[PDB]
Amino acid sequence: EWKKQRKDSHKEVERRRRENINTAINVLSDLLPV
Amino acid sequence: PYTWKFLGISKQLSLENGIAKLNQLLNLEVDLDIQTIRVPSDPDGGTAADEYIRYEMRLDISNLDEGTYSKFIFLGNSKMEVPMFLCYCGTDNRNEVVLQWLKAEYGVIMWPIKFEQKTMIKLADASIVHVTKENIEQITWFSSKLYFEPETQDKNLRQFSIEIPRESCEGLALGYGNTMHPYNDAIVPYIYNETGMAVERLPLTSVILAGHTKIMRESIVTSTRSLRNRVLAVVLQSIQF
Amino acid sequence: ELRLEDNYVPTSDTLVVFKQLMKLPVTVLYDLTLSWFAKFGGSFDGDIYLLTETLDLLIEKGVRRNVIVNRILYVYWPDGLNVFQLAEIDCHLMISKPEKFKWLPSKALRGDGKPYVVKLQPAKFIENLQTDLAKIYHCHVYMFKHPSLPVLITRIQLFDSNLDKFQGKPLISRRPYYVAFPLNSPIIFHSVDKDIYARLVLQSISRTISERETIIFKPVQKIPVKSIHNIMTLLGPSRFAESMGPWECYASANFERSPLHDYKKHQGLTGKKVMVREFDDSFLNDGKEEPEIRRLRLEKNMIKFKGSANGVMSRYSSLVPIEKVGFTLKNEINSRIITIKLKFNGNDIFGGLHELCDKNLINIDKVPGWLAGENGSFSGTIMNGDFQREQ
Repeated sequence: EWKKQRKDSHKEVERRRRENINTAINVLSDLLPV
Repeated sequence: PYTWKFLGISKQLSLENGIAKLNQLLNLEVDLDIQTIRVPSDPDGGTAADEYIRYEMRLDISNLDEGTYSKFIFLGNSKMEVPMFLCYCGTDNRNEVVLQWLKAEYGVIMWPIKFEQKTMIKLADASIVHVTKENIEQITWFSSKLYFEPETQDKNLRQFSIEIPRESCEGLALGYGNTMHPYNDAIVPYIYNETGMAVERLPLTSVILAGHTKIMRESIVTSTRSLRNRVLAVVLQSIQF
Repeated sequence: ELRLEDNYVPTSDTLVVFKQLMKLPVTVLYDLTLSWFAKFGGSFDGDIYLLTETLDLLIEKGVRRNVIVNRILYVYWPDGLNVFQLAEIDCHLMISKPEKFKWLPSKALRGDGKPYVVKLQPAKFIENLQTDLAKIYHCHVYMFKHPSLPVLITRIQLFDSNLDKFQGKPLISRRPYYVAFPLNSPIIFHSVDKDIYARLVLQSISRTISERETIIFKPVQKIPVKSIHNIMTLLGPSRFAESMGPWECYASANFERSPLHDYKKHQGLTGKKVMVREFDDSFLNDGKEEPEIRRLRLEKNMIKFKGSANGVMSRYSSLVPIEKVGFTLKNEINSRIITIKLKFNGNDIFGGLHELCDKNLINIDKVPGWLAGENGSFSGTIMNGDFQREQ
């Protein structure tokens, strides 16, 4: 049924968001003096 | 959350011939899907002996949880010396009932399955890879975390981990060049060069792809409700001798 | 004004202090109790000589520790011991079982960023600290030197009044706090607690030491250390600091003897023997072996993880065992920066790695120094082949 697929896709996009935040934090951290 | 457990099958039973006596034994009717797949389509993996036959069987009185959703998977191939294995998920004990029926019905003998460290690395490589509708391979990166647990005198070194974010994995894979199995191809040699550590030899306990799956000594834990085909093909190729 | 004196009696649970007392042997009990009666006397009737012969006749008859402890807690000083005795029991506990306690290092700095070598006369320090602390909290301070190390140790405990109670007028106790001072070094050692009381204490030490120029404490490490011996070895004023791991022999300094030493036994004539290294990587490839070369392979592993063929301190236990370390490699490949963060845990990380090397799971020639144990006790980031302590 389609509703579980909707939930799975929503979960996937949420995970992508969560990963993007960490990637941005890491690349920002790599530039700092310390 | 979706765990799994795998068993080996000593004979290429035709499960469809016997579905009814299972149904009356289980007091319900189970579905049975049939798929002839060509999973190792890459050229170095092969273009023959790819014709695995996959069966989806489910005990779903409902699908509110893994136990009710608990679905069996049989995948076999006639050219394979031991021809077929089995997979199932959840804590439901009806799984035990169907296993008992199988062994008593087809005269078949069954055993559980284990994984080697190299088997684990290959399985993790198989977990990330996806194929588009155009029959083209693609890769999705996850923050890998190798997790070991050695035995040493006086518990000198109990455990240690090697965490590798997405960016480092992708960078190592790109530095190695265009490849299909980055964990074996690039990451482990880099770890060995930087530390002299042989990940294959070391006592690996788990390989975790964050938010995607956890690969373990006795089981697979998966974010998705199901296992993509390369996982099952790797399992079957690992069953053998 | 609010400075306490030795004759005051606090309040606490009797069973806890009883269990604390049970740890001590009989002889130290005898000595402590004789001294306590000599200084304070007690409820018991009779001269100290009468007390001496009673305690004697008790011990030659082979009486158990329980009898003495019950006597101390119920007839000699039934209402409770003084603060001095409470501090003394903890002092003896620390001296007897040092490994049960944890410490953290802290570095003293002055305005220009230079290290401030703290030199301390105990009397001025103790009086100034007591006067500074008394204005905020009721404080008892006890100071002593370690029996076997060049360190001055201080115990600070704070008290407050009163759950409900009438006019008994006791002061309830609280968990203690500890500080230590090496004789000549910029470093300070103190217990691991972040309650506001510990902050007040540490701030008071920082305020009171100065007396001629401002002083501030800058932490240098985030993970505690046990066994005051070990932290003294790591960061105290000594030869081993900045010569850890493979570099321990310079701290030992016994390899070289003074120049006027005899000729014929100067080691240069006699020499020594060593093993040749191999550089083409055959490790990953692969009993068909003989004793001598294996012996010197084990010696190679020994020195790579210990710094001396004889293995200056089992064959795996290290000088100062390390329980936790976190590293972070940063390397540039194709103009792309790559991060690998290793985390180890155990009782002796580098001893375990040494064992794995002996079992041939790790290639010795590719183990870096920071992984071998140098920069010991410091987690940090490695860039450009140079270790950098984590901030």
